[PDB]
Amino acid sequence: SVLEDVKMLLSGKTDEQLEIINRRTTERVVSLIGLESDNEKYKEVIAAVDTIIYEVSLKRFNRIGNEGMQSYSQEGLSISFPDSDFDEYKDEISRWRKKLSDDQKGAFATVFLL
Amino acid sequence: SVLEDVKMLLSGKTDEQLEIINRRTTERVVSLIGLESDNEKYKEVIAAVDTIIYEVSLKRFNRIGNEGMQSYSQEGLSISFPDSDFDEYKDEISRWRKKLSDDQKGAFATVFLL
Amino acid sequence: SVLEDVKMLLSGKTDEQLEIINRRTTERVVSLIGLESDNEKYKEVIAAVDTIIYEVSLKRFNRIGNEGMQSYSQEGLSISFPDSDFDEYKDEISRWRKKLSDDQKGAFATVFLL
Amino acid sequence: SVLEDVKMLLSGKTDEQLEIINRRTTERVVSLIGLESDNEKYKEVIAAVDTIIYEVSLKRFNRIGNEGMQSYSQEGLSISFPDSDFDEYKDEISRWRKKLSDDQKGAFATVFLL
Amino acid sequence: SVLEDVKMLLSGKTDEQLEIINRRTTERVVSLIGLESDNEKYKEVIAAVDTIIYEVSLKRFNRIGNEGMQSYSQEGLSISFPDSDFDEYKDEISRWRKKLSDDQKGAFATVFLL
Amino acid sequence: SVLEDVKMLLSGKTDEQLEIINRRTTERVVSLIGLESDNEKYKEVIAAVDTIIYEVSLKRFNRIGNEGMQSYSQEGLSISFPDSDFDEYKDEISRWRKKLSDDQKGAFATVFLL
Amino acid sequence: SVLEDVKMLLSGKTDEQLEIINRRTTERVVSLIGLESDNEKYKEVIAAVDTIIYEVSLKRFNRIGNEGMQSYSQEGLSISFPDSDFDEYKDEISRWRKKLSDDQKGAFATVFLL
Amino acid sequence: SVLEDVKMLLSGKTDEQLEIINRRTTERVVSLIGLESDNEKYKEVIAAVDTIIYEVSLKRFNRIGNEGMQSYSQEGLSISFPDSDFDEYKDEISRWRKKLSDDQKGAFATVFLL
Amino acid sequence: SVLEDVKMLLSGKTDEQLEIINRRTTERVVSLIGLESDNEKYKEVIAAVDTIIYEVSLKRFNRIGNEGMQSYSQEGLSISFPDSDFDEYKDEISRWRKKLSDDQKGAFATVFLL
Amino acid sequence: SVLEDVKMLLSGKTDEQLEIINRRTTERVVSLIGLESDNEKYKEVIAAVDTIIYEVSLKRFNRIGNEGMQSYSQEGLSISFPDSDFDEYKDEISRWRKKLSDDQKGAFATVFLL
Amino acid sequence: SVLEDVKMLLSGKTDEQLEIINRRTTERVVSLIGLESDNEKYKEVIAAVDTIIYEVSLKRFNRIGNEGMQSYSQEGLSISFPDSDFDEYKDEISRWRKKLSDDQKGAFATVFLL
Amino acid sequence: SVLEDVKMLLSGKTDEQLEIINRRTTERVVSLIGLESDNEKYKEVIAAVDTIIYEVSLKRFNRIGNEGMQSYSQEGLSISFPDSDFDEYKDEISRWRKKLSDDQKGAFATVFLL
Amino acid sequence: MRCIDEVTFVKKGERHYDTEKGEWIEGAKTETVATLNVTDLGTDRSLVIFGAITQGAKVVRTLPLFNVPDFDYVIIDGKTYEHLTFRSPLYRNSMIFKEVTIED
Amino acid sequence: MRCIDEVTFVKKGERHYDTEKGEWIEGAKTETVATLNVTDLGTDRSLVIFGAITQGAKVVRTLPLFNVPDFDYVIIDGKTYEHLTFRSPLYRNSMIFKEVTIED
Amino acid sequence: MRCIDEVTFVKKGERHYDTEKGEWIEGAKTETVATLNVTDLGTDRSLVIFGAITQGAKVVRTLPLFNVPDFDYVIIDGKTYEHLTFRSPLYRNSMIFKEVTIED
Amino acid sequence: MRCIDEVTFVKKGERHYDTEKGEWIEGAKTETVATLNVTDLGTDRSLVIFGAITQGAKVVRTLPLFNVPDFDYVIIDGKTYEHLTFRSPLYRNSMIFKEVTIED
Amino acid sequence: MRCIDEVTFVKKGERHYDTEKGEWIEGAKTETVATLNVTDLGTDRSLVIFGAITQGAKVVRTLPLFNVPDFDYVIIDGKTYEHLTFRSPLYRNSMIFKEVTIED
Amino acid sequence: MRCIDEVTFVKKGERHYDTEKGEWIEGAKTETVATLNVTDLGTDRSLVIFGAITQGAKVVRTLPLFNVPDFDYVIIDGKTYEHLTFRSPLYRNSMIFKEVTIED
Repeated sequence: SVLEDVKMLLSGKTDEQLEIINRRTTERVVSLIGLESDNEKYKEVIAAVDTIIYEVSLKRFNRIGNEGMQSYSQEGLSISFPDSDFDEYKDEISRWRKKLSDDQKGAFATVFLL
Repeated sequence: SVLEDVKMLLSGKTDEQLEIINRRTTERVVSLIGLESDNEKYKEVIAAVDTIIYEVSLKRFNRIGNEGMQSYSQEGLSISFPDSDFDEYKDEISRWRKKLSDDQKGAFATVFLL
Repeated sequence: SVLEDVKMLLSGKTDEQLEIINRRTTERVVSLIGLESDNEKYKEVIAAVDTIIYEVSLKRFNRIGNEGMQSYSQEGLSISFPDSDFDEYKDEISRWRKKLSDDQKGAFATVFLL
Repeated sequence: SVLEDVKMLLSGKTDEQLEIINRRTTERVVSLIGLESDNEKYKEVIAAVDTIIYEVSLKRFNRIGNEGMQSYSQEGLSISFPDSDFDEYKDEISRWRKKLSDDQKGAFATVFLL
Repeated sequence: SVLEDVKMLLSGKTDEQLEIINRRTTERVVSLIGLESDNEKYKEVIAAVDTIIYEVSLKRFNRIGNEGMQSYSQEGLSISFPDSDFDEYKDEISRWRKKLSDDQKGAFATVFLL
Repeated sequence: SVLEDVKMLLSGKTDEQLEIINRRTTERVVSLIGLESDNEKYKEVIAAVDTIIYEVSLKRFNRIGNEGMQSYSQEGLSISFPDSDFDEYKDEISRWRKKLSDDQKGAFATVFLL
Repeated sequence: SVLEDVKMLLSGKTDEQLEIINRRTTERVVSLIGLESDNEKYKEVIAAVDTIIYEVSLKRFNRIGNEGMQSYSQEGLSISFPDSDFDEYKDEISRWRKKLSDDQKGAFATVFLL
Repeated sequence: SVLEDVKMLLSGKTDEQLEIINRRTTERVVSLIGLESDNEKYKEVIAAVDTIIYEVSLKRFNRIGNEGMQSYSQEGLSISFPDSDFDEYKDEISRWRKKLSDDQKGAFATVFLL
Repeated sequence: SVLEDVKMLLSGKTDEQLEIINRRTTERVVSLIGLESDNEKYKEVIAAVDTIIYEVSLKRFNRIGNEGMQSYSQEGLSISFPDSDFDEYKDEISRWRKKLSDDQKGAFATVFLL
Repeated sequence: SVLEDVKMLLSGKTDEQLEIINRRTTERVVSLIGLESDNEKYKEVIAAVDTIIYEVSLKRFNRIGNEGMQSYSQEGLSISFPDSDFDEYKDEISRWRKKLSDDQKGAFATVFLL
Repeated sequence: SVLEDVKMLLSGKTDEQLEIINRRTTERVVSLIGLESDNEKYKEVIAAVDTIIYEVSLKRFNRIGNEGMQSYSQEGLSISFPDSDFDEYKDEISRWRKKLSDDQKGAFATVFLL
Repeated sequence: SVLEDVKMLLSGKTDEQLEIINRRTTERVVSLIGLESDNEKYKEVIAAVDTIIYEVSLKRFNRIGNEGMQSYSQEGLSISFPDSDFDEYKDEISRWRKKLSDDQKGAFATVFLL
Repeated sequence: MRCIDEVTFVKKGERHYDTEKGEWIEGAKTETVATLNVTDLGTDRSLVIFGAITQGAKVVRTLPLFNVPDFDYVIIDGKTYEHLTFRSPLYRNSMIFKEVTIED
Repeated sequence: MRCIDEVTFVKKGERHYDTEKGEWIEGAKTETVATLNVTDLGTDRSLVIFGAITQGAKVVRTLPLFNVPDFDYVIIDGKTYEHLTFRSPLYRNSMIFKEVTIED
Repeated sequence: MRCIDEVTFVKKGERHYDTEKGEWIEGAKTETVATLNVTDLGTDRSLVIFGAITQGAKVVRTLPLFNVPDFDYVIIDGKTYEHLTFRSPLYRNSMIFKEVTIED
Repeated sequence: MRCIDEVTFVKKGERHYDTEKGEWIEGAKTETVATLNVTDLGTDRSLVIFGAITQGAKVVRTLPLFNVPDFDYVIIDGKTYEHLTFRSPLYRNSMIFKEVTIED
Repeated sequence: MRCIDEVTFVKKGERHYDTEKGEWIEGAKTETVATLNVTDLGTDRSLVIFGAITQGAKVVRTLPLFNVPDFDYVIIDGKTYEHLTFRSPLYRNSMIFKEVTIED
Repeated sequence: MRCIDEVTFVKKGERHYDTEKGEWIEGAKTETVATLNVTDLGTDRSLVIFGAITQGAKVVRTLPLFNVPDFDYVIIDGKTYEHLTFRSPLYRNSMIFKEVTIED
């Protein structure tokens, strides 16, 4: 669940932290584009968007200890952060969402005749 | 029950703080999307929003003892915080709200013919 | 009354301060959403919005000694504050107000035929 | 008796200052919402706005000796203030004013057919 | 007259300064709302707006030595001031002016049929 | 007669400076509202604007030796000034000008049928 | 001519500088409002606008050595200046210009029928 | 396979880092313009975009260990980064996407007659 | 003849500099308002604009050696300059231009019937 | 290929770096203006736009070590960079693109009659 | 030619630099207003605009060593520069261009009937 | 020929640098206005734009080793640069462009009747 | 400003030396209490010949219409301080105190 | 702020001197653990008569509703530190520590 | 600026030594009053061999068209000061005074 | 950040004194190489009793997921340096090195 | 900048010592006048063994196309100064002078 | 940057002592010229036992693709300077020079 994952991130080793980061990032990226497990092309779609997963995983791993902060400072260190992680992937996310809505017969941007 | 929760959060050890943060974040996320207790598919909706609870709990652990503060400084340690934790999660909350309003026969964005 | 509560906040113990903060925050949150004591679902509605009460209580407790101040500075300390406490709860307050107006037959956003 | 009130506020002890602040804040809050001494339910309206008096009194105790100042500095102690104390309470004042105007047969936001 | 009051404010005691401040503030507030001495409710109207007089008197008394200055700096002191004293009393002044124009048959916001 | 007035203002003692400031402020306030020497009720209009002259004289005593200067600094003393002394009194000047134009048969804001 | 006046301002005594300042300021103020020597009310008009002449003369005399500068700085001195001297006299200048155009049968804001 | 890739990037030697950067940049550039695996002229499209991959790889080598960071400071070394690497290449990506959508019978910017 | 004028201005004594400044300012002011050498009343127009030449010469003496510079600093002496000397004189130049265009049968703001 | 070019830029001699920079800049500039190798005027067009290639090559060579950085700071060094290299060549690129689209019968800004 | 002038400005004497500056400024000012050598009033027009030439020559002479620089700093010196030299001569240039186009039968702002 | 040109510019003596700057500036100025080598009056057009080449060469000599940089700092020497050298010359380039397009029968700003 | 801390001002009586016994003879003490604003500057370690000691400093600020009684040392929370600086800008008071030890 | 590091406070027992043996006699030690926030100030080199030594410093910060137990020295990550400054601004605590050597 | 405080300038007479009696003999004093602007810098504690002393400093500022008379020391509010710095920027005057003790 | 420069860490063997011969005897050296980021601080002139000397300093910076081996001195570009400061902020490392001469 | 103050540059003649009389013999002085810009840095009070003295400083600035004649000391407003610093940035001159006493 | 000033680098020959005569024997000098950027820092007065002297400092800056030849002192406008600091940030060079006197 979430309790042990949070505890491991607060105190743990590199391998466990990276595994948790990868799993959660994959879950989030799957959630964004509206992929459902009933699709028969699940694995191909998962492999198609691997670049976003890898880049967001790297970004998240570089922010260990500075979650939910716009700034940080000490005696000899200073960091600043942008507004959000998924700001530069808008076009690809929109294209994938439209294509998946078309393929799975969804409700996103579809004209219905009653 | 706010008194003992606040006291344990501010002065307790790590595990109690994590448990309290988990419960409060779960309640807040349930409240945001307008879930209702009598819904038949309560467990599925609870399990679907696990990642949001994950990330918000991670942020709220760092924001401990600093609530409603734009900045903080104590002997060379300067921090800055954004406006709110749930700013990034906007489209997801909107989509979940629409889906739950449709499922529970709500008045959100629905045309009624009297 | 008011004088005793103010005197206790200026000079008092943790338990008394937290009790006063909880009571006053509950009163304010009840006042905002327009809840009336004549409603037959008073306790359920009170328990429904407990998260907002808890969060505002924590925020207000963290500001003991910095009421009505945007900024505070000293030798080894610096704090900044936002405009208001209830800025991030706009949507939930609006939804609760609309639903309670519907339930109690109020005058908020209702069309009257004369 | 503005002279005596100012002298006691600026040079008196704590209890006199607190009671003067209570009285003046009550007077101002009664003035803002347009209450009248001839109203039948004076006591209920006085008791309904208790929380506003509480919070404004807390703010005004901190703003003692500093009225009409944006900033202040005295050997490393820097303070900043907002434009006005009653900025946050806008919608509540508007609603109370409308209710009292309806109750007392006033000219505020009422259609007259001559 | 004017010269004696100015001289006393430049050099004088606390009681004389406070008396002059109170008298002049009362005159200014009477002038703003358009009250005329011919009204038969002069004393009641004077007593109705005492809070504004008291607060403006306190504001003027706190500005002894900083008249007509936006900022002031020294070795161990720094002050900043807002644009005007009567900025936060606009609504009450407008309401009182409208009511007095109605009562005394003035020319403010009144439709005349020739 | 500007030469001796300026010399006495810049190098004279306090009483002469106050007298000169009083006379010049009276002249300026008479000029602003368009008062005429032929008006029958000269004394009443002079006595009605006493408070404005009082306040402007108080400001102009502080603004001595610094005319037309936004800022000033001399050995640790920093001062800032607003744009003009008569910025606060705008509505009062407008109302007085309209009243005097009506009384003296002027061309300000009147309709002429040729 | 101009050469002698400029030389006297660069190097001269107080009386000569003030005389030149007064003469030039009077000429400029006469030029602004469009007064012509053929008018039979020349002296009355000259005496009417004496306040502006006195104030501009004082402003000009306070700027000896800082003509055409927005700033100045040394070891222990700092001055800032506004955009123009005649910025706060716009309304009076406009009123006088319109009145003189009416009286002398000028061309400013006059409808001509050919 | 993110785990070992990230570990090798963060702690490996230069050649492995360059190889990983090359592969990941190639995948990202293929993803951006919406290229498809079934396209007959895969090799030509891959060879046509060599310069973009070259430049982005050069940028990403410098941005190593600093992902999603606006600023960085460590013992006198200050660096600032832009929003995204692919901001400069906008028109080229648009033109390539239109060309590929035309070639692969896509839905991007086409008119369908049903 | 620019060479010797520049050399005398930059290295000559005071009187030569003043004479050169006078001549050049006179030429510039003549050029601005579009005066012509053929006009019969040349002397009157020359004598009418004496004050402008006065003030501009005063400004240009201070702006010696610093032409086209927004700022200047040399061991604690910091100066700032406006955009141009003739910014204040706008309406006067416009009125003089219109009058001279009317007098000399010019094309400025004149309606021609072909 | 890409890998050896990047390796040589990271570590190499001046001649190799300049050769790689020249070749890649030529490729980029050819790509921007839409030149096809099938044109019979390939060499003349290549020689026509040599100035842009030379200047961009110089700009790229001056940025060895500061790729993808807006700013860089050190002990005794500070640099800032603009948004993009090709910002000032927009008009020439547009003209060349239009001319080449006309000559090669392209699809850019051409009206088609079906 | 150009090379000799550039070399002389880089290293030379005052007289040569001033001669080159005067000649080039005259050429530029002649070019701006569209004067042609075929005009029979060439010398009169040249003498008419000598003031602009003198002022621009002085401005350009003062900038030896600061060409193409907005700011310059050093140990004990600081200079700032505006956008362009010919920004304050817009109206005169426009008037001269229009009049010369009228006189020489040019194409600037002229209606042609075909 | 970029290799040896860049090497000689960056490491050569003064005369070679000046000659290279002259040649490249001439080439760029010819490129900007759209001049063609086939034009009959090539020499006249080359000689007409001499001043622009002169000034741009002067600017580019100062901007040596600093291309595409907004700022620079090396032990107290701070320099700032504008966006581009050819910003001031806009109207002249436009006029020359139109003239050459008319002369050479171009498509720039010409109405075609098919 | 927020003024809730308590400050006591103490003034010592007249002193004279009794040469016969070799001891100092002192009078009574006058103490007056007040409520003002105090802030802390920190307790530092100093090394002296006999060992190590800790000493603290505090700042007291006061708005106008308050008159400071004549005093020798100040007692703030069971500790005695003695001033080092005294500034009076524009009808106000600001004082900097240091810690000393007073005979029982 | 993020508080995950562990800090142990140690208080020494009573001490008295035994003149016959010539050694100091001491009691037991009381240790209490807590979790707070710590940051590093860096390790410097100093040259002394007998050679060269290294000493480090650390800063400990604490939010309100935490009371500091009485202590003598602090053990952070297998090393013993002893404080040099103690500031208590507005119901908070901030301490600056420096390394010392303690007998086994 | 606001100038309301009182400043008196004092100049001492001629002095000569009398060898026979062994005392300095001097003339009368000339006092001139003026109204200027003064600000405080604070009273400090200083430790000297014989004990502890207090000294204060003040700054006097003056706008143009005022000429300062010749003087030796200045009496401000019943205390005598003697100048330490004198700056005259752009027809203005600014002086920094420091307290001394003058024989009755 | 861009890390391309070469850094070698050297650790010396055990040492013991030989009283009979009067010379120090030591073992072999262990060398480990790494690639990090280094910057210069300048070479200064210093005057000493015997003459004039040159000394330079450098700064080495390292991102997380890198562990520094145990070492005594560092060889950067054919010159030997020995550290003066060591700071470890937030799982990172920053060292300031200064030049020293080592026996052949 | 505004340049109206007057500055005089003085250069002394040749000097040689006469052993028989025991006095220095000097030549004539050459004086040249100019108009430049001067600002005041203030007069300070200093205590010396024999008593107390006052010394002032001034700054002289100069735009290009002005050549400074060779000089020893400068007379500004009936007082003699002698330079302490000389900076020449970008064809300009800036000097800092400080007061000395010259034999009649 | 604008580089027009001229700088000459001088390197001295081999030196050895002739103990019989008691004089130093030196070789020839090698001089190489270059054009770089130089700025002035000002000439200050220093007081020494034998009297007063003037000493100057200048800074030389250089862009990449320039290699500095080996040198001992630098001649800039008929005066000889010798460096005090040498920094090489990011393939660049910056030097600070001071004035010395060289035997004819």
